[PDB]
Amino acid sequence: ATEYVFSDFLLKEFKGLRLELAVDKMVTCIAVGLPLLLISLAF
Amino acid sequence: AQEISIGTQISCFSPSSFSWRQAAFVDSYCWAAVQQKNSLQSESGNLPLWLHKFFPYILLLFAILLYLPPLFWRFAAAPHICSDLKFIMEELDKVYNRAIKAAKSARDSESHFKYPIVEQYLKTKKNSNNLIIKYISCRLLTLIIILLACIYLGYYFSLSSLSDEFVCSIKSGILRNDSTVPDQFQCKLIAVGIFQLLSVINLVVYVLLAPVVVYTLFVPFRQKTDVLKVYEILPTFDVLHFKSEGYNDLSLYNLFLEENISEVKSYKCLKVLENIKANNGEKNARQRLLDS
Amino acid sequence: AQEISIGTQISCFSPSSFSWRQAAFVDSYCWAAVQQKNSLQSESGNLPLWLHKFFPYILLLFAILLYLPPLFWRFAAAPHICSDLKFIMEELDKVYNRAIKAAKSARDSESHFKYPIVEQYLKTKKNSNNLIIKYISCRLLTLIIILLACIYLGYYFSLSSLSDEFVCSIKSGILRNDSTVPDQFQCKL
Amino acid sequence: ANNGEKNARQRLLDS
Repeated sequence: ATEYVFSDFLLKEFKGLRLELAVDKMVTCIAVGLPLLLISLAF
Repeated sequence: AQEISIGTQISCFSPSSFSWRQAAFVDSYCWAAVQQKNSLQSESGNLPLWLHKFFPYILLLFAILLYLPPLFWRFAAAPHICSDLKFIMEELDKVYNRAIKAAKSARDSESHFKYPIVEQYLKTKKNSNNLIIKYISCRLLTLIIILLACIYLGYYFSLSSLSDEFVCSIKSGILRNDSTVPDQFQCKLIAVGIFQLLSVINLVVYVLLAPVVVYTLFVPFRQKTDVLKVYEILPTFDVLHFKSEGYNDLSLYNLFLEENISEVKSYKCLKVLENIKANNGEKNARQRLLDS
Repeated sequence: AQEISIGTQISCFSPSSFSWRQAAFVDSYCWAAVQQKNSLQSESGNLPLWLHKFFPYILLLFAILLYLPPLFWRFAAAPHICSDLKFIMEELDKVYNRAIKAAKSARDSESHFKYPIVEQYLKTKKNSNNLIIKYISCRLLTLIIILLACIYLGYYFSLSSLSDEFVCSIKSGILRNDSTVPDQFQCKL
Repeated sequence: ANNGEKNARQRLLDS
């Protein structure tokens, strides 16, 4: 006698899509950023 | 801004027989003859002087290794809580909104229950959940690096007894039979008197952030009493009991709600019934302007 | 913009027997021999000269410690008043708007009252409320730092009697038996 | 903060 208990999970509703993986983004930021963070101290 | 450079780092008292570019040789020999050779002769405990040579090199490496927890946090646990707090906002606005569309009429194989989604989504992250090990892996690495810099810069503040004055000598692979060269050139590090200040200023805030990381290491004992107790007056659901203590996301999400429950537009309208009854931009800008 | 640097910070009167890079050694020795050694010899009250060495370092630290109250205020009390002033704006526009939709007709367990929400939301923050201790913790830290800099820079204005001229000496771990070096180099900040 | 940081660090190393 509700007509409503369906409706809470009835409704269905992409710039928030990521492109790369998680740890692949880290091993690019570390393997490129750390040499350029130390060489810029040498300059 | 003090212009750290070898002309303002080390200065050695060459004799007046030495011209230019011999006094700048002893200035440049003893700046590289502190880096782990047998011609150092510091004579006060035979002590290491490598720390004065690259103290701001190290103090940049601690700025990176204190930014690695909140960076990895933003890549791991933020897109698994931004898409999940946005889901708990919308279902919380509805469950008040349909408790009152039925209140206008209060005067006037399928497996589904009578108990709402937010009473059970608060239970689906109490027993099988792993978004607290990605938050205690931000608090442990913050604590052990603040514990690291409290004992490095603390050791640096006691490597300033007489670690400025040292007797350098340029007698080397062809200069060992030289007559024009005195065997001992008095040098002195220059910017160490500011580095000894930059230790005890960067230490007194790190001995003050060590107890604060302790206070946020107590995830259950952080006071989060009234975060959805005000929702109890709606007769859609009876009770929303929580006694979160340990390795549960409910123990974490109840603390993430308390910052963002003010963003619920249904939150403030609930509270009126019972009482009558610059860092993402600044750390990304300071990182490139230190090296220049 | 005055280019604070050691060449324009300290200058010492080396003798003319000293060449270049010995006069720049005494320029650099006595710039670091003001930082808490036994070879200072300032002879006017034995006074501290550490303040002249890092006066703009301190006066940046007061610009940070006067920006820490309004920064923490913006992180704490602004998202608990931006979402709450936006709620008091909308309910105030309505309560006039429905006082006049009934004025067009003035000529022509549930627990609810006759008294409006803004008359009682003005009462739900009179007896159990804590957003004033996050505002008096911005006024106290602003007051005690302005009280701090009024007594530091006030002390700095009286650490300028003769705290510019000081007699530095470079007689040190091997130079104590030297003959070319005079035992007293007149410097001035 | 990686598509923007690696594109900002690439030009400020050479200067």
